Amino acid sequence: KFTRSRIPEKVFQASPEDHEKYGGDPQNPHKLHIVTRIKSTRRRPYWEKDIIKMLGLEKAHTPQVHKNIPSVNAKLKVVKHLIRIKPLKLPQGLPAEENMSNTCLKSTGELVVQWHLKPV
Amino acid sequence: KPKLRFIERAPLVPKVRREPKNLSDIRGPSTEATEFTEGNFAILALGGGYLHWGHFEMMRLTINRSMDPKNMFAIWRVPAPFKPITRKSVGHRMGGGKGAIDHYVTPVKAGRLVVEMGGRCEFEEVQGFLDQVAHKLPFAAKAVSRGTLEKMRKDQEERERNNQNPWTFERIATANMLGIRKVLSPYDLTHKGKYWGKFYMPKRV
Amino acid sequence: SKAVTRHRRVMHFQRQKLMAVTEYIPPKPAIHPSCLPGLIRLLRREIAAVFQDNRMIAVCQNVALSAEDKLLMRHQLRKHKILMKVFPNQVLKPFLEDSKYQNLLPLFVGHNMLLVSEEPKVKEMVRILRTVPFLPLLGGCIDDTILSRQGFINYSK
RNA sequence: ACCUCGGAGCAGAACCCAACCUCCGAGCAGUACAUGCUAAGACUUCACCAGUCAAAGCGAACCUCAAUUGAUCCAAUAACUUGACCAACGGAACAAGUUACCCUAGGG
RNA sequence: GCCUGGUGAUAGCUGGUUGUCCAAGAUAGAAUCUUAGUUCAACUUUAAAUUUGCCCACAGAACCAAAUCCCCUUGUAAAUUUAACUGUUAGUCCAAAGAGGAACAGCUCUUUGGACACUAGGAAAAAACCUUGUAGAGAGAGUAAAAAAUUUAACACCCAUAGUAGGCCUAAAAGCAGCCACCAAUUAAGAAAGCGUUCAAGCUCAACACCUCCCAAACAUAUA
Ligand SMILES: [Mg+2]
Ligand SMILES: [Mg+2]
Ligand SMILES: [Mg+2]
Ligand SMILES: [Mg+2]
Ligand SMILES: [Mg+2]
Ligand SMILES: [Mg+2]
Ligand SMILES: [Mg+2]
Ligand SMILES: [Mg+2]
Ligand SMILES: [Mg+2]
Repeated sequence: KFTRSRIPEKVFQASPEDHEKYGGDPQNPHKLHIVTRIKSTRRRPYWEKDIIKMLGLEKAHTPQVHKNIPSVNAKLKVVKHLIRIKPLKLPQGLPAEENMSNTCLKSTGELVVQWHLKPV
Repeated sequence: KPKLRFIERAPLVPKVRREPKNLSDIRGPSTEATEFTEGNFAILALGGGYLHWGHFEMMRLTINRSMDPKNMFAIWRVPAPFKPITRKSVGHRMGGGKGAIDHYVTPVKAGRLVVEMGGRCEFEEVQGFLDQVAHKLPFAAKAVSRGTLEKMRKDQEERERNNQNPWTFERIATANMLGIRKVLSPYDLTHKGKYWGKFYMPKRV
Repeated sequence: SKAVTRHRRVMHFQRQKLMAVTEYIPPKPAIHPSCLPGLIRLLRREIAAVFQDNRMIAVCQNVALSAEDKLLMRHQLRKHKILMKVFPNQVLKPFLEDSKYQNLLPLFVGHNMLLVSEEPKVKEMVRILRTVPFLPLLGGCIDDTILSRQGFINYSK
């Protein structure tokens, strides 16, 4: 019977090779995820359809911010085949109320808090 | 008694209750009787299937024909036909219960040894009639020594350690990578993609 | 169709794509590896003992006979204390350089049989070989001096 | 051949799960006569109907078994109660064979 | 018989049901002279009241596999109750676990999940496979799925005497009809692994000396 799939924990334990591959540090990890739906919930079980609705990923190719806490990570582990996750990196600070309007999340994964449209 | 003893068609005590054909007694790697036990040569099953009585007579007959009893002894590993396979009467309509017991059968899974050989004999002597026997079997089989068995198991370890392919079936199935347990069995997490139905893929890592 | 069938069941298409993506890939080296780089001492002691034994030696191409004919040659040379020896030249080419035979290194190849001796009946052996219009006398060497067949006529006479 | 009820497998681990699927059974017997009366809270055969469990209380002492069964109306009875192999077992109060003469409405 | 009337007989059956536009909306079952039907439920719809629902973590659930129940956090926004009613149900196929059958069927029966009875793109055409969903206009752009890959089988050139026509059994069966030993000579050829003869004699092998009419057209070379 087709059932809901548990995934073992060894799957979610990084190796130093992977820290060389992607850009991560096991000490001081990232706070916020960017999650994007890149696959359809059609032809997927109803539980995955639900988790996609909870995480706020009904529209594809639209980024959503989440917390990197084990609850949200549990929901993300259920639908990890439909999404893409990158760390939200922040080169400058998080935006203050002065820089609240003039932001832009770039493709790299960074969120720039001063978004002019001039060349450097 | 260095010959194959007679294997009967059906045991003395019958089996009065009919059984469902639980075809998972063919599927997958065998657990019982995979290694040698006071043997040197065998007919390993590279796949699962059912042995009838007629198969047992093909093995007993065509082995005890070409065999030196003063040089070679042999042992059945697979027991007598015990699974009652039923057939309904010929050209009768469906329903009306389950058909009467027709004939008994043993299930043999892949990696099972069927007939052990032993004695003062080299492998190249016994390759011939065990290859003839191994071809008369219903499933794909092979005459295997001890050194050839450990040879091909060490080969399978070499395949599992040498491959430059980052994606194995084990990493994809158990992690549920591409949402792919929607297409797989729950047995494919333990068969690890080397078994499809009753067949066996030796070439597949 | 059941899960176990008699024929190989058609897979789902993503099952088949998984099976193709996760095929075995063998390692390829940068350079192909193939494009990179008792009886013997019985013959050494035996024939080396035959080296010190003989004062005179001769040899022929004794392959050109029958079995009973080689029995006749074996008996007619058994009439002498000469000995005939069929042995591989494979080991005899290091035998000669061991025995300091530099003029005998170009002698021993192909089918040959030794006629090691201390007493020459080799004229009478030639008398046996003159009745058969083949099987010539190949040159020998008495006491580190080489014998041509002309030297076999001279010394044998 | 069957039609109702129960146990086991199918249905491996909460519940549920079919088949003219695989195997067992039931349509009682025995003991007790407080097998009295009441009453919180629950379970429940996927509805309903039926079924089950029950503390406290009053009154007294100092039930086993799995299934072991049948609605309403009507009867019988002063009353309490009792009444179907109504087994086609949610049961019409009581009705057989056959038609190449069949007929009509439809379905394959 | 035929006519008139009862008579607009009755029909769980067939056929048919007429403007616009938007919205919400599909698969448990139980009984039934019942399986071409109804009733209740489940699901569905509107209105109303309220407060939690869904996802879930430790702990926890029995003796004789995949998972599930339970469930705070968290992520979300629904749920229950009240009022009022209609309608729908032999679903089909695919994946998985099974049962019956022939481990036949576009076959029959359950379970879990998808998809289809809702759109578009792909797979030759294409209900059910893959990609993809929420609606309009655009002579803009980035993508998703998405093109079948294979082609086989040469082989060692020689070199063979002798105890012996090994004993016994066998008319004789000699390496070769069977039992047993299977030693030995030269440098080395088995008391013999295949032809072969009643039996022989003859031939090879190991070992010695050299080593109804096919069905896109096509194309192996330019940087992914
Ligand atoms: Mg209930
Ligand atoms: Mg009835
Ligand atoms: Mg009934
Ligand atoms: Mg009418
Ligand atoms: Mg009607
Ligand atoms: Mg709508
Ligand atoms: Mg009735
Ligand atoms: Mg009807
Ligand atoms: Mg709770």
